[PDB]
Amino acid sequence: PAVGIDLGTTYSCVGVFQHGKVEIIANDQGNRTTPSYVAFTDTERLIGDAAKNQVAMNPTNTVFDAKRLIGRRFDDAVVQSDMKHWPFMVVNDAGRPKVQVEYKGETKSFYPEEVSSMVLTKMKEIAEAYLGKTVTNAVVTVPAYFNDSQRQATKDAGTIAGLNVLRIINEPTAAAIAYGLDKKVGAERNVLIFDLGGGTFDVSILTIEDGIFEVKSTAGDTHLGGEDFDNRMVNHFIAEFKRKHKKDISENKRAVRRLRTACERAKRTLSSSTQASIEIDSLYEGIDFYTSITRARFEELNADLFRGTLDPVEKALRDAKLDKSQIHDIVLVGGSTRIPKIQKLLQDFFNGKELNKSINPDEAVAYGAAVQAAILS
Amino acid sequence: GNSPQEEVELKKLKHLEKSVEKIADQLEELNKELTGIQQGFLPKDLQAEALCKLDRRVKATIEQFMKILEEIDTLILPENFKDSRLKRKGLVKKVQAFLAECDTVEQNICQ
Ligand SMILES: Nc1ncnc2c1nc(NCc1ccc3ccccc3n1)n2[C@@H]1O[C@H](CO)[C@@H](O)[C@H]1O
Repeated sequence: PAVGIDLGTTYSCVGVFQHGKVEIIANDQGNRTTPSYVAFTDTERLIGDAAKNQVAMNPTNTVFDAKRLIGRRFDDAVVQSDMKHWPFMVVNDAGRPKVQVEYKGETKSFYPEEVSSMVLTKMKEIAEAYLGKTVTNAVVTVPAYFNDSQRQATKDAGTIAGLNVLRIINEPTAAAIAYGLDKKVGAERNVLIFDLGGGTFDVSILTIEDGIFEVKSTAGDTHLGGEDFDNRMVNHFIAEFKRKHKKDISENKRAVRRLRTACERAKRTLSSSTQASIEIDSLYEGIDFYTSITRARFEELNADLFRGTLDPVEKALRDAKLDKSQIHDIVLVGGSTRIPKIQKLLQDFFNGKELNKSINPDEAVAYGAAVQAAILS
Repeated sequence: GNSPQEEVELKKLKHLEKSVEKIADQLEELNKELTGIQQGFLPKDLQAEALCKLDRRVKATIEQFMKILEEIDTLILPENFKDSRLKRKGLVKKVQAFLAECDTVEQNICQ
């Protein structure tokens, strides 16, 4: 049996092509994606949902974002920048980053691939628990902008986990394969992959000729994703609360967290309905907060950010030396591509062109990885 | 006015009320250990160690209460669902009272 694994920055997903169709595999908690989190405690190692669940209790020994570090030098602009944010310790070990933690009350250091190997071990165990069989062969995906060092460190994470990594493949390629864009007969095709998640935005242009892939260009925005849209809603409701109640909830971390969680959920509701309601009892100083927001209001609050997703697209076309009319296929991946306005801005930018969007955009990378794993098996 | 649908909301709320009791009990267990620990039996360094393990536990209790509030915050109750509305408000206030209790402990130990 062979599996496809989307090893993601914040979440991972595993699929298997069996009985003629890809099955995305649920973890032990029933979830079709698993937090790329690892926690060290007094008694044990936790990976996935259990590790993410206890972040608040144990934030210094709970590791995430290992993908931002894997295969980079300690003095990489990316490692340097991110460190100041992470509550866990990142140590300098002869120019290479290691994460340092307490584990069963003893201090231990791990290389990024060691942490990612623990996430992969979990994804392997997830597939094994479902299939009721040992699972060894995997395809694992990486961003198209990953260099040789990052790709090799990713492969090594797999090997440490006991996987036979059949192939490391680019995320945008796996997404194309999922849609069978390489099965299309004709001449050379230009494919745009538009990948918008909770924190990051990647655009990639590939050419496919005769089932054969090439990466033409990459672009994106490091600081744009669904969290940014939530924040615009948060600020909208904090201002509303001040206007009606003349009280400032912004210094109360628990009130703002309740509001923020409600906003993220209302956002998801606005992708399928044109309005969303919220009722939070006793939000701040005993005051109830009952409110609603329309899809149009949500769109207006994010109008600059949404239109802004077209700049990397233009960038990617310039770098690929292509005209927007020379794009044959557009594929949406990432959970934030479910936003109707984003799909409309993009469908308009390409003068009314259809979008490949029917596969769950959180699962599409794993889905292509699983198809290719069964092919290579 | 009582409607079959309010039964569904009332059942959800009762299940949350039981969860809150489970967490409140963890807080009571925590507090009982705290008194024993502080009652000075261990060397001061080992006492501090024990108080920090307890601090980590009160943080788990706070987070469990926060998760309950987030679940309660997903409910939408019509004005006419008076019983459900009263039970929702009453449960939120209870949880907030228990959070005040956690904060007292949290902000006394393992400073
Ligand atoms: N319909 C949706 N509309 C807008 N954004 C959506 C969305 N679904 C997800 N994500 C999938 C999702 C996220 C939480 C869920 C919680 C309960 C049930 C289903 C859920 N499904 N995202 C955003 O993608 C980023 C990565 O997920 C986050 O910014 C997230 O907001």
